[PDB]
Amino acid sequence: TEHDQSTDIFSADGRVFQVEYACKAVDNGSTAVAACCTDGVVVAVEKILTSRMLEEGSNDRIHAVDRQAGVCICGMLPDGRAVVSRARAEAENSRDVFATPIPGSVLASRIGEFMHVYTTHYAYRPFGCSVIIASYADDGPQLFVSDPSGTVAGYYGIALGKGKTVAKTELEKLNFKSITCDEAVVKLTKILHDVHDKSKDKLYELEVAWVCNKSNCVFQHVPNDMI
Amino acid sequence: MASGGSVIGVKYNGGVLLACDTLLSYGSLAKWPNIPRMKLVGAYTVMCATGDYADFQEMTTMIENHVNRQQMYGGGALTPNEVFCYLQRHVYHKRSQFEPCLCRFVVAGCHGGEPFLGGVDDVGTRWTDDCVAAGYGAYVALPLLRQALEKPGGLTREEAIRVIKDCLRVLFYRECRAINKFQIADATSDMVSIGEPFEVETNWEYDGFCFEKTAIIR
Repeated sequence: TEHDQSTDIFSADGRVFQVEYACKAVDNGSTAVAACCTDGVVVAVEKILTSRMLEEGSNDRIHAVDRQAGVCICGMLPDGRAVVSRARAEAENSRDVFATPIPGSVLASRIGEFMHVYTTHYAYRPFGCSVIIASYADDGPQLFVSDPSGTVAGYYGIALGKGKTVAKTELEKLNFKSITCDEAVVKLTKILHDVHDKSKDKLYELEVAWVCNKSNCVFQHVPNDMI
Repeated sequence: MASGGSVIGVKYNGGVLLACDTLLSYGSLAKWPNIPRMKLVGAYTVMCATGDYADFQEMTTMIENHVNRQQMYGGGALTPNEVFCYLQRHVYHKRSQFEPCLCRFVVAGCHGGEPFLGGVDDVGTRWTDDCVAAGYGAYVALPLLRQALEKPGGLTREEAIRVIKDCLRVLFYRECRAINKFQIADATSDMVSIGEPFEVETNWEYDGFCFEKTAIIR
């Protein structure tokens, strides 16, 4: 059992255990849900509060990466943050070098590539976050997840973290051809309030952002009067 | 080597005006008569320059990007004074590498009901003041704006427009590489707005300009 100490090593079954373990961080972190709608994308996360004396806006999991794109970090927050800075450099690169807002599929590709590389060198470790990518550039509304392996997949709706198996069951009852950004903000908030465990995490708040036709395709936290 | 001519600016009670023409030249050729030379930078600020248009494009791009990125990543909206400071540092740096920005900038804006106006030249010299100019503006316009501002208590918006237009008219008369087509930006109430192009009325019909009096040989 020396085969699980570096991520530069296959196990005998063809697994990379350092990457499995990092995925376990994510699966024990807080629950986030997202929905790709007709007019945009909505993300909602649940912040577990470590203290009643935090200012509001502390330990934000949702960050803007470009005028039209944002990420929600699920898993370890500072790991997630290093991923946010790369995502911004990519987004900036695309405007600087190619004169275009980055497409959502391309930004997700580049984030994956980035997370993948810390899965191959003895000297580094995998990231301990998944990153939800929400975009609305010339390719329309897109929602991608990258994970610690560097796998990237597009979604209509999704849920990560500890609540994720129930949240997934409720996200299945939505209708993704009709639903708008306004309806989703309501429904996703209801799902985070129901999968919340009250025994274990007494202090929480919800964070919620969006990029829609309302917001003039700008990624932004939703105005706090809509929960 | 598309190049812009004169820029001028003046402060009045409540804000500041910046003006230029819409022409890029190449040497003596008037190559593009319909270029908007003024650039909005952030929420409060507007810039223009005399000189090499490529060097202006590059420098305003770099600046607009710092300003927009800083705002989007949680560091607030840079003010005219801050934008101006950052500009002058980059102009200076490039001069110090012997790769200068061959432009002369005029920057204007309005934040906290306080209007800004300042200049930066291509070796990094900077100054603020009630009237700034670049190009033949500095020789032709400033004597008029400065005379105008001598009045005590300052200028109303309308008196600032009148004197801006008289300067425009003299540039059009005495600056070779110019055209009768101008825009004015107005910083006021914490925001800038750029007007549609306009033309000034000129005079060509004096008796001393007639054919017989200007004839070299009678």
